[PDB]
Amino acid sequence: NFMLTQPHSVSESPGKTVTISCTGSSGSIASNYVQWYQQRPGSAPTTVIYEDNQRPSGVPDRFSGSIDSSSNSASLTISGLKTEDEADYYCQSYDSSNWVFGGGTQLTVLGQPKAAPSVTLFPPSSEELQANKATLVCLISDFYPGAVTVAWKADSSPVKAGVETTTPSKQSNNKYAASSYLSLTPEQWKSHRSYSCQVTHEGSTVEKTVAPTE
Amino acid sequence: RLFRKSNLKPFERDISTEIYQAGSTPCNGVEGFNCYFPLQSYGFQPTNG
Amino acid sequence: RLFRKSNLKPFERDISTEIYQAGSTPCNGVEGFNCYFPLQSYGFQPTNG
Amino acid sequence: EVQLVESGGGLVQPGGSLRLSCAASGFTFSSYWMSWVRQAPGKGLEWVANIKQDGSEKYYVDSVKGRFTISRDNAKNSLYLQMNSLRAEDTAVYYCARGQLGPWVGVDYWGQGTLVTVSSASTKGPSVFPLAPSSKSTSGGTAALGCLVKDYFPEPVTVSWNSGALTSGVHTFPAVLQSSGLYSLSSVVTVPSSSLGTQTYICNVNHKPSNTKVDKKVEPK
Repeated sequence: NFMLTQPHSVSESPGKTVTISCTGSSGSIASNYVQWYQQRPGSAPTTVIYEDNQRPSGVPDRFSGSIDSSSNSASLTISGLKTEDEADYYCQSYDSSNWVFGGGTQLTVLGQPKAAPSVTLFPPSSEELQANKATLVCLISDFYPGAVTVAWKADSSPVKAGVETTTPSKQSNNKYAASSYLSLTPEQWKSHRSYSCQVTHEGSTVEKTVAPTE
Repeated sequence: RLFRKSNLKPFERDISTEIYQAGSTPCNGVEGFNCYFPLQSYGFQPTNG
Repeated sequence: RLFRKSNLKPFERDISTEIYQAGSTPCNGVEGFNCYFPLQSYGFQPTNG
Repeated sequence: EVQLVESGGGLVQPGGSLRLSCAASGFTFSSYWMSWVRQAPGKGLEWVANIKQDGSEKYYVDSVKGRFTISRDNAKNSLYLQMNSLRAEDTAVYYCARGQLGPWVGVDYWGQGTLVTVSSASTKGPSVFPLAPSSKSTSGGTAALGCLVKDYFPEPVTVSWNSGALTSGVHTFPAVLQSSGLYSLSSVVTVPSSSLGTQTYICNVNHKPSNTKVDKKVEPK
């Protein structure tokens, strides 16, 4: 049951020496060699530490490592902290005919505070209704932070069943966008007065009203 | 603190926040290479280990 | 200068103007007892010896 | 310079059989250790397998014990990996790992890898709905355009407009999970309202497991 314990978010500092600690539990990690692996997010992994004391060719000497036996932990120290360091680190050991890998330690951080949310409605057309189907989609975008609640209001009573909402996604505008889908039937579409999809943000509430008359 | 001239005796505290010297060439008391600021700040997270 | 931490080697000059430390307890880098300013001004007069 | 290619993935199957291959060049394949390693998307690293330079000794983790097999040869410088009885946990990106002296030196060799995902519950015919907002005012997110994809399984779907002629202003919303575990998404493009009748808009939907390509005209109501 050999396993290596290390954090998940450390070294969040600009331009000074910091250390990361990986420790073992079932046995002494100083008996065998331990290595540190540096992987590009979304690309092929690489290695910063092999032999527990030396370096690959081309790797800068800013990184440094050390081993202590009182704590049964492995220490990797980073000195330069330049703009190249955006990666997550792992510690890998070897107990008996098997390899164990660390959990992972993400290291990433080395104009308008309020954005008006643009909200759009797409009522079903004649093509949707002739196939015994009705999709009412409630779209929201350009909000900050992405903590919003989407609700649907009928003529006289809010609905609970048939409404699905997805998590906001990161777009290319330094903002977030979310979508909500509602499945409905045509008999209640023509038996109501006005349809509303309301969204709530920090001290803000935008409501829209549409009518079945087209 | 991260750097010091030597080890610290028991029951001794230090308040000086000078520039720690690592190399032989002095850095003239400004931020640069081979000399840094030994005092360092902690980063704390609510959802950490 | 009237105080130094130790003796000065030949052909060595010092520019730093820190707070002199004479005793064991630190004075936290402020003027007070058991610590003073090692650099001193000098007084001239035309009718001296 | 050590060169590695991996191409064994690209399809989904529940509990079936799959073959992944890693080809290596620029060194001697009959003298150094070899290994296989995978990582889950968004998760950490974990070890899968290793093999001796002549293929005499092979080992696995206890999670994949009983199944899995690995073999090698030195004639054509390639690694063979065969799997059977897959599960939903097997969605991972696999890298062929190359050793130096043994299991103590380190991995130190990581391929680009191949995205391997699995899926179940077969597939169903997607529904396309190119909504046409003929009457809509200005100062909105979308001037006049609409396409909706619903009742499709599984991910993903390649959505194209006018056979890829236009690519500016195309915004595709992520898929949403419904009460029945069904995906649905929409894509919107900002186009002027004066080109509703003078420009023809085609919303293209392609699904790989369902092998359906449906091209539908957009006509205002």
